[PDB]
Amino acid sequence: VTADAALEPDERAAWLAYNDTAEDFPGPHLLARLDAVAREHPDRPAVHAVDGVWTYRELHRRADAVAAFLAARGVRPGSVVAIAATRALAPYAALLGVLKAGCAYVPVNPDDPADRVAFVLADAGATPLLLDTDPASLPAAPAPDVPHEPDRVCYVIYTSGSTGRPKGVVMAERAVDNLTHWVVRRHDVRPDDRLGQTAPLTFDPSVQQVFPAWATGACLVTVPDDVQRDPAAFLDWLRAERVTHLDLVTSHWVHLLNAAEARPAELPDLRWIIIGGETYYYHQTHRWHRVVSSPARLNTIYGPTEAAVNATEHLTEPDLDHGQVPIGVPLPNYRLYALDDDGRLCPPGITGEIHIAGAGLARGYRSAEATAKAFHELEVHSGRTERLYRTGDLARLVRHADRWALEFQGRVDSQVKISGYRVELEEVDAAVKAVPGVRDAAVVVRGAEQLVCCYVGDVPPDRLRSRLTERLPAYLVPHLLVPVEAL
Ligand SMILES: Nc1ncnc2c1ncn2[C@@H]1O[C@H](COP(=O)(O)O)[C@@H](O)[C@H]1O
Ligand SMILES: [Mg+2]
Repeated sequence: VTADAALEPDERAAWLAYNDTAEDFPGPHLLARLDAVAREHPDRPAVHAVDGVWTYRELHRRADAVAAFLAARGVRPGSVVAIAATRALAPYAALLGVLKAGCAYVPVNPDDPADRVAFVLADAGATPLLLDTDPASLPAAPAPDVPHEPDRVCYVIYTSGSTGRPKGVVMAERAVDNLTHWVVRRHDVRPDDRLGQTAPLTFDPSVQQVFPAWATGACLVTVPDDVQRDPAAFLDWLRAERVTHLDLVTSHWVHLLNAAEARPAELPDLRWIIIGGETYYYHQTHRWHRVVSSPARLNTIYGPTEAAVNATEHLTEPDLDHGQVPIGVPLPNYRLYALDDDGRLCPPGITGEIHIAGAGLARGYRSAEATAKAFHELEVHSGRTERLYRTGDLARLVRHADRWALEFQGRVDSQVKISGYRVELEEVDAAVKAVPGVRDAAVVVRGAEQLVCCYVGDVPPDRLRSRLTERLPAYLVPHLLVPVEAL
């Protein structure tokens, strides 16, 4: 009956040890800890963005004005509110103000195609009030009296899902609080620290940097767009800004490694890089530690948006120089299982599909159908019935050093990543062919870091590029638009 029924006692025992991850965290709930920091450290720098730096006192005052504005416009607790994801100060007042109002934020890239923004607002049930007026200039006010309700939704974040089928992941407070406690404790986040935010607010590694900063008194430092596409400049910016903690996707880190090998870097203030997204190898991380002079350690993480940013972690050993880096052990209060096509727990060493349980799970998606397809219930061990999120990722349980660890093995479908962004190449196919004048087109992955398109048409590449930005997010516009006589 159970999922582990066919396993031998040793195989069962390995999974039981792997998922022995309960941990109790103290203090009040997440927003109360944010307010406590603001009360105790009003003068500390809370956010450093392209147009200046706000103290905790000022960030919370601006957020209070957002919350009062929302209430005055009939936005009651439990609503969803879009925020414009930029690299300036305003989005931070917006997102904090939304939470202070008892609401959840949905981050929107104001440069994204209008059609896609429209879907997000509709699917998220979100008001655009804060997209249409500067949140940072709203009339000053005290924060409205919002009662505490447990496990309020905090954000809805969209992932590409399938073509024509964006998925809005609904994340509630207990998951975000658990994640925040983990970031702070695992990486020793302290009030003097400076947490860089590489990901835009539309991608969930930003959550991992923003809330641990504000829950400790540290400074959130947004990484400017003009340094991200220049890896050499990014390395010098990390030095100049004295950054202590940094989020990176694997493919972006590979560009940094290449820049570091071209000009080795000293980063004495950097202590943690929380890195993940794609498989990488000890021959790469060994190269990194040779050319980056820094105490910085690489914490490899894995996990879908549907399970609160990360689900597993592995501290990368700098001395190892070959083999695949494992994705590691579950975060506190997470449990993960490798299941075969029938739903039985795989023995150690056998590749199965990852199913995730525990404190990090999303409420679900905004859409009921997507929720019913991915979230289910299963008795994995005798007496343990789990709510599970089905990931579509493949992995196997292995011995690494003297403990069990998951090792990533790929996916069950054709989803791939380009410069660290999920892509269905068919979606890019359909966009280019939809441009009037384009007769046919084929989009190919070049690297990891390059999307190359060959197209038959009477339209010059510069003009096709202009048409595609109106239709695709910028990161899905192919890097090379090559006109060909025939494919
Ligand atoms: N450390 C990793 N190694 C390999 N694949 C990963 C890793 N982290 C995330 N992924 C993949 O990227 C998907 C989305 O996760 P994320 O990029 O963290 O939002 C996952 O479902 C996996 O397919
Ligand atoms: Mg993740």
